[PDB]
Amino acid sequence: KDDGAYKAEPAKGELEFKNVSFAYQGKEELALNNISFSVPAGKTVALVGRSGSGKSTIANLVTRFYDIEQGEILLDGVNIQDYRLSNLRENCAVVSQQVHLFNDTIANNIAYDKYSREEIIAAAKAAYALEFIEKLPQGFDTVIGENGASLSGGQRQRLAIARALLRNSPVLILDEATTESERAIQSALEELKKDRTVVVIAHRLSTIENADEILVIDHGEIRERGNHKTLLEQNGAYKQLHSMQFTG
Amino acid sequence: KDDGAYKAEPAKGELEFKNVSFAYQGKEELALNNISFSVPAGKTVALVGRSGSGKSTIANLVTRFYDIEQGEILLDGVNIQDYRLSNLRENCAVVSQQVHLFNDTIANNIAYAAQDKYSREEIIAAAKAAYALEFIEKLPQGFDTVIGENGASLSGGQRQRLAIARALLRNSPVLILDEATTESERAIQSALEELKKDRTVVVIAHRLSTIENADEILVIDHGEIRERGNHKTLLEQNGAYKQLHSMQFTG
Ligand SMILES: [Cl-]
Repeated sequence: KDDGAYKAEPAKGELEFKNVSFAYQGKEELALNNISFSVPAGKTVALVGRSGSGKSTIANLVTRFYDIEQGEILLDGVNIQDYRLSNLRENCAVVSQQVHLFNDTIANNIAYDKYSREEIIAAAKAAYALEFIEKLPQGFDTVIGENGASLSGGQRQRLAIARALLRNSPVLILDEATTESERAIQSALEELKKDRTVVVIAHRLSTIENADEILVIDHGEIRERGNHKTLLEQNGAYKQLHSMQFTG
Repeated sequence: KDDGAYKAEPAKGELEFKNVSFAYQGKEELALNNISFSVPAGKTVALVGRSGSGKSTIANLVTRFYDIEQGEILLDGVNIQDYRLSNLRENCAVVSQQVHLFNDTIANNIAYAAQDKYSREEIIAAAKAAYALEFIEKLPQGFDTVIGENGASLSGGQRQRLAIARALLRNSPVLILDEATTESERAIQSALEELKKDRTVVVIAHRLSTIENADEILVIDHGEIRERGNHKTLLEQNGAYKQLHSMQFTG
């Protein structure tokens, strides 16, 4: 599995899927069928589509959660399978509700290459988490409880963003859920998304409407491609999903 | 990190903490202070206590989420650090507040579990024992149903039972169960009673049914074990357990 010996320190962040097909183990039918798209370094691409579309499979493949046998996924023009897995994962950070927190200090949860307290604070500030952390009796040295359940969900999402900002990965995979601090998160995500390549499993209207490109995934294929304005003009699948607020 | 060359295939499941102390990196204060307890193979031990107690740190240490430098944690009398990490993790399964699910079939999500491959028949047996068979078989594609949104297509009760099925399939001799402080709550309680049979169980506990049926309860308070017993012996003491129990383990 971890056969690759090549590394990018850091990668510029250019992504490309070229003729990618994928089927789950034990299934003949394809989950993804001849997927091709390119994301220039520093751009944001929102994957939208109904549940079951395969949009999440596309995102999962970027970090080799599973490998393909047909087509290629390239990072800076090199097949992702050719990179040392640890380096691929260092270059491509994931943010999802599945962010693992654990009993330890807030600082250590953010730091989970060593970073200084200064660097950790800067990451929390950019993530709109500094204000709630510093008001706490012990600040960054506060020990979280119940492996993260002591914090609110909005607080947990911002720690996940801080953790991502600290690593400063050139590629970000953001999985949006279909919040009391929602405004703060949107600003935090706008900071996280700046100067890096972002692939979003998207549900927020603000994320989608501001993406450089939107790919509408439908039964394992790309049905429509454009941005919010060009896709609305088409009066097709994007426009309909948008009307229903990406709740499909 | 993964310096150990020893393996148990499988371990019997005897656990022991002997004089264990632990502090988070960069902290002077101890998170756990001179923790000592034994769990004979096949017994269930419930760790109870208020948020911040360190009960979850105890559970996290069993699978080497972090390592100690004072005292020892032993599996079948061998320090956990001496086992190949992959084998320690094969012997000690975790049912976490949040189990990692992903776009793929229900069967592949259940099988994600162990090192060796399992048959469809073995996967079905695991789902049955976990009270997940009925909801999976009523579905249009049954076990071949592809979950969506990396698990969000399923209900939370359904996701917990898949985590239990996943644990039953690997049949690990040690189970670490983290209870959250449900529409299919009854089904889960029976599923957990199946999962807890014939294996060593360490529970970060909140359910009254789990706690009242544990072989031993350890009340953790500010990084120390304050009380030890079972539901009946601890109630007799009219102390910390009784008070926590009176508030339904919501602390
Ligand atoms: Cl420092």
